Amino acid sequence: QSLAERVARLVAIDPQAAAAVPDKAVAERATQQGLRLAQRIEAFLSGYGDRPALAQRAFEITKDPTGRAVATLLPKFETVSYRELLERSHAIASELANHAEAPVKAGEFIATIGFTSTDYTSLDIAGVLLGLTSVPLQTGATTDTLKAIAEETAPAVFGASVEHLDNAVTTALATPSVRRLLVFDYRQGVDEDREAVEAARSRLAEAGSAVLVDTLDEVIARGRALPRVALPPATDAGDDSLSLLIYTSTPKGAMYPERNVAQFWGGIWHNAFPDVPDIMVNFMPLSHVAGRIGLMGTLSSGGTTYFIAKSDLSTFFEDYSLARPTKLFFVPRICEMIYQHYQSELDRIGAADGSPQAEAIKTELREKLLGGRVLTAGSGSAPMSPELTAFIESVLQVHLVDGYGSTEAGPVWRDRKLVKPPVTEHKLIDVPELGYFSTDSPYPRGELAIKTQTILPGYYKRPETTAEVFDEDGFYLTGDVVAEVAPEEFVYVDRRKNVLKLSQGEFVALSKLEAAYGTSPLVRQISVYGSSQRSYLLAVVVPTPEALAKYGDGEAVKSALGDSLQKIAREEGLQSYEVPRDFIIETDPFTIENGILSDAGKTLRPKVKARYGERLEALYAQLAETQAGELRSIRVGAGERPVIETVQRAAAALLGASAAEVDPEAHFSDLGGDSLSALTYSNFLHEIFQVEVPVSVIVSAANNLRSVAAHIEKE
Ligand SMILES: Nc1ncnc2c1ncn2[C@@H]1O[C@H](COP(=O)(O)O)[C@@H](O)[C@H]1O
Repeated sequence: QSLAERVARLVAIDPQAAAAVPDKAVAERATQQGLRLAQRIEAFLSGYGDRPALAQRAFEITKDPTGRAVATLLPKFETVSYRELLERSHAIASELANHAEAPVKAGEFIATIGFTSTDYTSLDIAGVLLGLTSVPLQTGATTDTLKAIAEETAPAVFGASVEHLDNAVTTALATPSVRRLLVFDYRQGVDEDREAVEAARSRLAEAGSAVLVDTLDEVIARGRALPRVALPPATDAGDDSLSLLIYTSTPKGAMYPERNVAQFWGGIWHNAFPDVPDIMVNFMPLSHVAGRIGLMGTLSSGGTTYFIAKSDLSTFFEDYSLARPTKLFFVPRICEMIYQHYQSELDRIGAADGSPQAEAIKTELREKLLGGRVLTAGSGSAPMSPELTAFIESVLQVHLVDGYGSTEAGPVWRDRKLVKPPVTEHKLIDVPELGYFSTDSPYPRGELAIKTQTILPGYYKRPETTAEVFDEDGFYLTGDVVAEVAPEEFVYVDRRKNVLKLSQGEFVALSKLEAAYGTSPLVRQISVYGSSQRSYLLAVVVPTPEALAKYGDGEAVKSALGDSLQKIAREEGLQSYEVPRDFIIETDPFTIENGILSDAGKTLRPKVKARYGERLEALYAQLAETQAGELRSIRVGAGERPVIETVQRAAAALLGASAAEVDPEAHFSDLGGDSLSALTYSNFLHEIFQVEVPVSVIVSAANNLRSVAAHIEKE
């Protein structure tokens, strides 16, 4: 049933939903021609002033009976109003501009490590009100890459949530431009939080740093009693002032000028995925554009965002079931987690996939776990297997809009269809080297190139890298191979990076195989791997906890996995060479913490390579190396052993048989051996015994391994 209808029905029943319906008078004021970014924000936030804007889990400070005070979360959320959000943002800008010994002025850089929360959001806004350039850093970046980014940007202020404070300190000690360290998501009364700050200031004192440390609490309490800074900020370049850098990947900073940041705030990104009330959960760091799109789309539509309680997603279902969102934004790995929930719940009940009992599990997901108020849903940032899409769609009972886009280009398509605006022109470029051409069947393929109104001005302090991503006609080269399936309708194949050429000249799209194989019930996470010297694929598989218990982590989980991936291969119409033949089994999941997952939740190929690459190569190497060691052992001992043993071992080794299935009565034909492999075998035998053995003596169904051993001995 239609969206207008489902909304109308919700807003009759649900006063919370009714109060969150967008107000057009506010949107017209905030979006009018000429208004600078900071003024656009001020208009949304004052215009919706009384409404609930943001929500965090309520808590109480408990004592252990250790004695220590700690924050104990409650099954309840608490809201900060749009007006309260605006005040505290202004209190931050005011205190930062007016500081007595280390003030900050428009144009200066601020860097931040944090998750996503009320404080982080209010610091983002403070930055725009001050005209700062903000550089939000990846929560799982190593300290080395944090220092490298702090080097390029030279920030004057460094902000960090309590839990990243230690890595912030390390980075600030290596970064002479940093004058202040601000500490946020800080809770007065919590002993962990107080001792983190005291450790930060001892560490800085001990190294003799003059870097000042303050919590955001205190910054705001000071700012509150100060006059507001004047809008818009006195930057150098109006709408082209550099407002944000988003780091992408080696890390490059994509420049977001004020006019492109403004698109998050009620501009072109609301097309990315009637007057719908926006109530959303946010699980995505502000380090990544997906965090922003939800967060600012909802701020700018007068809705409410509910922040997930813990960085590590361990409170996911509880928060969704309390917050009961109207809009869902997913990424594949989140849909996979949902699918993994359904599937382990399916084992535990002992029900099959098509059944009423399984449909109740879905119903539970839809009504309880996800809150039962879902009106729309979208996904993006990585490719979704069609099976998973249909699963999510059946659970939610809405269409899952697919949005393709990038940090660089902004939103590019929505359910295959170019989003115009901002896209003005496009084309496909052939990629001969990866075997992709506009003449291909059944569809034209190649690299998508675009001209778009939201294209980045460039990468920060990287003019050469900036020139690499445009072709001679000024089209942006997405790096992404696509398939045109109808006029101006595209489907994603893969990044150019992710396409591998196997040694027999077949081309694989690696990220597409991971999406496909991620709906194996045995698979928790998968990374597929290739080498151009090899004719088959490997994979790094984290099996599910259930698979581990049932099969272990040795040959039996590999063999089970194999069957499972074969079955997807056949069902999806993939080739035999697209199925991995062996595995590295990992019992410890890829995480953001580990460096294997990005802040968006994507599996990072080069981080898999750096960790597992050696073990994977050694696994490619060992197959032929064992066989070669055996052939050499047999060559070396043959002038002193029963000719029949030689014949058997040679046959076993060459074809891939266990000694068990090599009987002296077996036919070379039985053990997998065509007449091409019989010539290799004849040559081997000729080399060690000095006697001629025709390929007739091996392939003839008259003969068997005694027959062969017989022939040789008669000479
Ligand atoms: N909806 C989507 N489907 C498939 N791949 C996607 C989608 N959105 C983004 N991507 C991939 O993610 C990249 C964006 O990377 P980033 O710059 O980190 O956001 C794109 O260039 C694609 O390779």
